[PDB]
Amino acid sequence: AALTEKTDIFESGRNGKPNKDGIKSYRIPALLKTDKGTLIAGADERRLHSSDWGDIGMVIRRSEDNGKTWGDRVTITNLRDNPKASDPSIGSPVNIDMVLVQDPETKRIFSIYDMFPEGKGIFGMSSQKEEAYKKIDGKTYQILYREGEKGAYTIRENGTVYTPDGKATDYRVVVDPVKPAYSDKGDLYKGNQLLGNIYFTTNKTSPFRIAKDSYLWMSYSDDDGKTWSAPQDITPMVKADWMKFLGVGPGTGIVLRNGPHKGRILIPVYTTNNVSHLNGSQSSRIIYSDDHGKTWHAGEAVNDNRQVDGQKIHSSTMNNRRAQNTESTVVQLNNGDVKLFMRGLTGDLQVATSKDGGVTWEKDIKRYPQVKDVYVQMSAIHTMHEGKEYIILSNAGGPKRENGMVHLARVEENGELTWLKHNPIQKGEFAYNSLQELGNGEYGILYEHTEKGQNAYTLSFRKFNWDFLS
Ligand SMILES: [Cl-]
Ligand SMILES: [Cl-]
Repeated sequence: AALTEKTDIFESGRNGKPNKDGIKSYRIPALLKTDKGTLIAGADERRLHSSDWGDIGMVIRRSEDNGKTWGDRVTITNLRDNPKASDPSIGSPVNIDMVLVQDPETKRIFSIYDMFPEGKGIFGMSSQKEEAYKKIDGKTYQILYREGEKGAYTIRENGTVYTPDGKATDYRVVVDPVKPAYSDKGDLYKGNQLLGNIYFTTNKTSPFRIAKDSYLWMSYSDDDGKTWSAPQDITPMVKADWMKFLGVGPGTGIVLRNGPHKGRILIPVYTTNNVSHLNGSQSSRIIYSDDHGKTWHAGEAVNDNRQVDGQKIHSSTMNNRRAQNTESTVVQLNNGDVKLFMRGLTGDLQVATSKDGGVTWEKDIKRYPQVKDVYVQMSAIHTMHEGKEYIILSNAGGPKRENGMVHLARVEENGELTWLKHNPIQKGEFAYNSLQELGNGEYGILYEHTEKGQNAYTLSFRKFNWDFLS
């Protein structure tokens, strides 16, 4: 066989029950082959149910034998639940959806993922804007709102809470968490007494909360994924004042390997606006770093100044369901161009092109009727075989989220894509997935599937070779 049997990396419970570890659900795979040869498999650990909210931790497992066996779960981040929440299913600050990538110069490994305070995830965002940050004297601070008060408190040096007028208080935020899984992050103290947590939004025991908005956090590892930094809040570097949601397109990001922007880290993200939010404004873009992950910047949206049937749209003002593009996967070609394969609503594969290292996008989105898109996440990777350039892309074959496929395209000298093969890899339920090159003509994939009553989803791994592809 040219495809290995299914190995289950993150096992969900069955028939609506928790698994042996008390966890009902895993979702949202990310797969990363590191410079040491290690495979890191990431996921949402969704304890209480399968929905995009609740008690969710960012977790990884490591394989040191190319996916044959796997080590213990390592929790990158898991924010503590609000013990007073009326409904535990929506009673925790939330992390959800990660992107993994390694810097090939520094060997640092990044996991970038979404964060929401307590509530129904994205559906817990305030209906009206709540400002999340304020710049005071050239310094950007996260805002806190106090019960019964209108003004903006700020979290400054060492987590000290300042009044809206600019005076220090005896309140302090845990900004340098030290507990396992960093479960103490956001804890709110008055002197030495723990009062609550700034991410709690109901039945609060402390006076302070952050804006009910959408955030982006990053954790990094310098030891091949064994241990992880405390979360860094990168939101203010990349989130514009008009953006409602800003979140990752989960999977595995890339580092540009050629051209004037060689070394740039690219992370797929997408946004919504306040005009049409999730109904008509989901828009793909990337964020990037040119300094090995220290600072981040937003590129333009594919939808910015995009002409749709003779009239331009902009990601900040659009209201057009079919012009949306959401979670995406990013690839650089040998000619230096960046290709962004975007989940969307045309039924087929949508691809944007950037000639400037991901910052701006060409006028036209290219569609490939040869590859179905049933409106679900996908992953794609660059690969060379026998001196020829290809892209491998995996997603559901359909008609529903089912029949996982690995699609093989030749990259032409145009550089257009020619779809050569469409190979089934998993019968039955199939959703989010993440591909990696393993070396020696082999490839790995971590993907969502269920069978035999499993809760959505169990994340499984398979390896295949060139023979399987071609
Ligand atoms: Cl609280
Ligand atoms: Cl239009």
